[PDB]
Amino acid sequence: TSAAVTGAAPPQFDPIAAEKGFKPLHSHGTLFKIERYFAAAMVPLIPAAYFIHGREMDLCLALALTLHVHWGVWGVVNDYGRPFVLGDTLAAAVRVGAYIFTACLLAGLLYFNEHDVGLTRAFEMVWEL
Amino acid sequence: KRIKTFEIYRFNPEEPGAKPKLQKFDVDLDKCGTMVLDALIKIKNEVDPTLTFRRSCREGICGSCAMNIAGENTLACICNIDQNTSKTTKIYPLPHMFVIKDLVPDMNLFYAQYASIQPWLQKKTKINLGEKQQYQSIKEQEKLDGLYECILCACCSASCPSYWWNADKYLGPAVLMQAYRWIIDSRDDSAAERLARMQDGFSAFKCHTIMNCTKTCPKHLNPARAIGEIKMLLTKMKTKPAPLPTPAN
Amino acid sequence: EKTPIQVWGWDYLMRQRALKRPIAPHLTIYKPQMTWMVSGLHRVTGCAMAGTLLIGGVGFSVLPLDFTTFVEFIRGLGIPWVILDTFKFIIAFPIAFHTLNGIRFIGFDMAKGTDIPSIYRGAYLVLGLAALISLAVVVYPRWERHKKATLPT
Amino acid sequence: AQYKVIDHAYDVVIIGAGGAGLRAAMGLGEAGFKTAVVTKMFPTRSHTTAAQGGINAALGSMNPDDWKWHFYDTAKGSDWLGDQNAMHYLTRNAVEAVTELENFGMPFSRTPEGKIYQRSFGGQSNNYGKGGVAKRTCCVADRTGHSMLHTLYGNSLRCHCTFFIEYFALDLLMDKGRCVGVIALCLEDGTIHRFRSKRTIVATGGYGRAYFSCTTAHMNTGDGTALATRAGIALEDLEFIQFHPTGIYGVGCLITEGSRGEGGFLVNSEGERFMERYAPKAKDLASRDVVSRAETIEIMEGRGVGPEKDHIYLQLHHLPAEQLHQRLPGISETAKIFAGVDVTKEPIPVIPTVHYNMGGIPTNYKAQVIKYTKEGGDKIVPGLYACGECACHSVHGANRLGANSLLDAVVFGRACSINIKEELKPDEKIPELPEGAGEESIANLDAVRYANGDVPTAELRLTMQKTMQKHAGVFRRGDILAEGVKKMMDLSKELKRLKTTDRSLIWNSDLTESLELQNLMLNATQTIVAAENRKESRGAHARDDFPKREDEYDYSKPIEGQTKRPFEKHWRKHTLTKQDPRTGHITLDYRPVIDKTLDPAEVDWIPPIIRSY
Ligand SMILES: *Cc1cc2c(cc1C)nc1c(=O)[nH]c(=O)nc-1n2C[C@H](O)[C@H](O)[C@H](O)COP(=O)(O)OP(=O)(O)OC[C@H]1O[C@@H](n2cnc3c(N)ncnc32)[C@H](O)[C@@H]1O
Ligand code: HEM
Ligand SMILES: COc1[nH]c(=O)c(C(=O)[C@@H](C)C[C@H](C)[C@@H](Cl)CCl)c(O)c1OC
Ligand code: SF4
Ligand code: F3S
Ligand code: FES
Repeated sequence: TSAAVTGAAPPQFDPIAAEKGFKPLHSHGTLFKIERYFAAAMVPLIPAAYFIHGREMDLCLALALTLHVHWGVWGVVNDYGRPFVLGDTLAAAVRVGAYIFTACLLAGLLYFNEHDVGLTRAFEMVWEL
Repeated sequence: KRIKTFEIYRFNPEEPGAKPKLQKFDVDLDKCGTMVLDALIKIKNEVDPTLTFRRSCREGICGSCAMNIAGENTLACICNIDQNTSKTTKIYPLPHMFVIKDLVPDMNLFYAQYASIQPWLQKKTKINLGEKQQYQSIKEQEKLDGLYECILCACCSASCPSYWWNADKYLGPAVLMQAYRWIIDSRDDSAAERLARMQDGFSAFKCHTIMNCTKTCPKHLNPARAIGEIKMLLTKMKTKPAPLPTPAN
Repeated sequence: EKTPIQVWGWDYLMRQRALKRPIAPHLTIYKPQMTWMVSGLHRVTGCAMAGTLLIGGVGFSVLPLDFTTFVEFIRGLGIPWVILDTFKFIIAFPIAFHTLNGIRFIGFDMAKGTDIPSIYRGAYLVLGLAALISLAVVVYPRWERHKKATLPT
Repeated sequence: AQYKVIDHAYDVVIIGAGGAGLRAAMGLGEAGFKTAVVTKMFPTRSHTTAAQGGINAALGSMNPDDWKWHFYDTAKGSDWLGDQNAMHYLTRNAVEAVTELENFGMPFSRTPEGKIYQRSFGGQSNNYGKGGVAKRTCCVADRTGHSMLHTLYGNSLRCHCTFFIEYFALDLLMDKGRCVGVIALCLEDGTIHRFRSKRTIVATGGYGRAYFSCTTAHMNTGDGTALATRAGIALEDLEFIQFHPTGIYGVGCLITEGSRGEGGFLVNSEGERFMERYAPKAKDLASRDVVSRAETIEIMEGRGVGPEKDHIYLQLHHLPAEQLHQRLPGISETAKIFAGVDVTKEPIPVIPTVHYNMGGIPTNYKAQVIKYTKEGGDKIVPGLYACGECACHSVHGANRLGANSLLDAVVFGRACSINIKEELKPDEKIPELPEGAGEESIANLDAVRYANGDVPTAELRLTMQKTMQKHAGVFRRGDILAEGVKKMMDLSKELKRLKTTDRSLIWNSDLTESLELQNLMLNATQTIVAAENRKESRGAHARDDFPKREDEYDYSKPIEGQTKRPFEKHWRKHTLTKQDPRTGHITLDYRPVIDKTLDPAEVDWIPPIIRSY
């Protein structure tokens, strides 16, 4: 039989009509322009670290490393933490955990330079066995 | 007689819960043409007609044969078979695509994503559709070089692991590069808003700059170069309008 | 807040799943290359460093066992220098590399140096300049720790 | 077996996403219609994308032209089998049509003063055939047809033409001489779709794949000309199968005729520009029907080149590499990739290859399909148009002119959407379908799908293509052809001994290619029988036993008091092959070539002369 249901037009996108109601401008641009410029200003920082040492470097190594890495592991976590394969709630939960990563690393570093040897006297020590 | 041995993704969707098996074919390089596609039509006609895939042009121009030959995304049609018969060349459909069948990936996403970028000419005041040629000096239109040729084969895209992972939200190399082609068309006034469409953190900026896409393009274009230039538009530097239709025009 | 297309994008992914259709083999089957693997290494280093900075950072706070005990509870079964001078190399390289490749990636972000020759140069002149510095930073002060082992005058 | 059917109802349904295909869609959508567009491949994959040399228009960005000189060379190229009304549309409009592309967005290559760059091409000249050689060909450098298809495609998205990609047009929806829609196999899920629509338009391109060797794509099996043969329509001029001069010796993929309009030329065994002898003034820029015959003789007479003395060289290596970049970029490569040739240091292996099909479904100047008994003229078939390669307004007649074809899709594709924004009144609602509407369409699909038999879908084609190539070649004789048509026709039986294997629906490439063969046989046959009967020599078609061009007079002796030859005994007339697809036999008839212009007041009917380039 050619005796069966009337069908529907196939799922297709419609660039114009789907344009009408949805016009926000939330440009991630400006934020991105900085965190490159930041890793671009992290450059002279890292060879100065081979050279200048002590508790004053230590601080702002760990202070600047934090900021790069917070963004970094956000970047990472937004990739692999696909809402498709993870489902919505468990994907907020890797996204929350990514500030819990950031915040922690710091407590851990801050502490390290305060009640252990600091990073610059660590990287001395290991380089001596 | 040297017998080259192929290994090709098979999926049968009609069969009840079927798993994707990798199939083994030998083919006589003596009674078969130079490219891989040649060998694929050989094995369909001669061995096994169920071996299903997409093909046209046959001259490197449509992009319907895009698939994954010996690890890389490239055009089966202009792909030389590995002349070394002791190796064993093996073929897969564009990575992280939903396979309808055998070698035929559900392209529809990739296609819709195209449609997004509004891939026609647009101007700030209406113009008479059948009237005069908008001026574009030779130097302006050299900017579209590297850009219009894209056959939309989706090799790049299906090679960019960004796209594999977040295809929903990341436009992905092929598709972006085209959008750029519309923002530096010295004749297109939508530069402004056409950039506004891909401002957010995923659709555009999800290029973690891997470069896989330019390496795999069979048409030897360069999608990264564009993406780059787009990042520059989303942040610092500008599109620059054309010198006016110098009169007698 | 999804843009018109990505809404649609999501819906597609829903269909494509409901259809029980499988996913075309990717990293399993995609050939090793100097593009992605550079990046991937840039990934691994990036994380693995910050990885350390957590299990290290916090690691030592929330433990007894301070870092100066840890240097001795290793030098206490001191293994021949070469072994050790490789852990030096491993520890240095990740920084050596991720920084090199870093400046690099930014270039790519700025459209600059995005052609396949000047790309592959990139990959080498970085992967090179790293492995070189990393050894020259582990091996050079293992030098003035031997030139001092026997003082000629 | 058991199948699943769907219904839609559209204003206009277009079976093709070609250049013709999409220009219709997009004028028709922007005019405001419920447009469905149905294509067995994704629209950037359509053959139009292969187009290389470009598109004809008198824009004079190089040197003052008149749209009329283009009309001229077009009638010339037509070998007076070409309806001049049709060509009048083609040429006046071309000036605008092309310009419209630039306004759409086609990255036309540029003059220093930013006008569309124009190359020379094969078969065109200024001054009503009495100037120099023309620069009237428009081109995105080298791969023009691609840029136009992607442009025409881009714009197809703005006009809401809900696209039906990867569905296979099976047959027309026929109810007493009027077309109500199509019926399609959906590839992606083996379901069947019934398109109730007020009109239908068939833009399926040519049938080059009916040959062993063609420049065309694997998909050019001309399913359109089947769909309409199978809906009882009679086809015309099938026998006019342009062989392109410059197809790559081995694999058979077009090197542009553009290569010649930039200064490349043909070279024999002893390497002398052997057209400086076959066509003194036009030379290597003669019409293709005459250059490809010119080539073929040099072969049979041993002046060939290669290890075999059976193809010739196309030499480009003299031209400055700085012009081979910008003017011929895309074939510097498609030569390097397939024939090992660095086009700046050696010549290119080229043999004539089946290329374009003037032939198609009969249409009036408005692109509407026609039935025609000797008696009551040519009666319109309502609800049905067709355009492009696949159509036969014969804007081409016996020989296609270079670069006319993309124009002939853009132009008439556009002349569907203009001529339908005409006589479709916002009342006449969506036609209802007959009971059992193409149940016989699907019954064929089934027959084919489970086709047990003993001859593979594969093999059968192979032997058809091989005969078809031997028997319907450049030069045809009554002995070759007559046995051909006998072989061929024993084959159109073997379809009842046909053999599939892929039993399934969802993407069944084995089964579509068997459908594609089924069609291509109805194509193959009607072609060669027309060509066997044509006792003349005009255009692409050329007989070794009827070497004179046979017209209603003789246009060497200045006509003055000649009695007109009678319509039966001369061949300046169209060929309507009419086949019932069941039995599979053909019976001919002949429409008269339409000689008058669209508006005699604007320009004059250009009357038959000596076909000499
Ligand atoms: C073959 C060729 C032609 C060509 C050329 C180079 C090559 C290799 N270069 C040209 C040039 O430089 N200048 C020019 O004027 N013409 C040139 N040509 C000729 C020209 O490209 C073509 O003859 C013409 O453009 C064809 O376009 P058209 O729109 O008429 O048709 P198409 O693009 O070939 O594609 C046909 C469409 O129809 C659909 N189709 C076909 N059958 C079916 C069925 N079974 N079911 C559903 N859809 C069907 C196809 O999907 C396609 O979209
Ligand atoms: C001058 C020094 C550095 C520069 C210029 C730099 C540069 C970059 C750049 C451009 C990215 C791009 C983000 C992306 O591809 O998504 C990145 C990623 C990242 N970086 Fe750095 N980096 C530097 C040092 C470091 C260090 C020392 C660490 C470890 C503490 C680190 C941790 C990360 C992490 C976790 C990412 C996430 C993205 C990925 O792995 O691909 N970075 N870096
Ligand atoms: C952009 O950075 C990236 N770079 C890559 O090499 C990449 C990949 O190709 C992955 C196979 C490598 C990735 C880091 C691993 Cl460890 C996931 Cl199991 C990848 O998925 C990726 O994220 C999109
Ligand atoms: S960028 Fe290259 S590989 Fe990708 S769709 Fe375009 S032509 Fe294909
Ligand atoms: S591979 Fe993807 S990461 Fe950017 S460089 Fe190409 S789009
Ligand atoms: S089929 Fe056209 S690209 Fe291979």
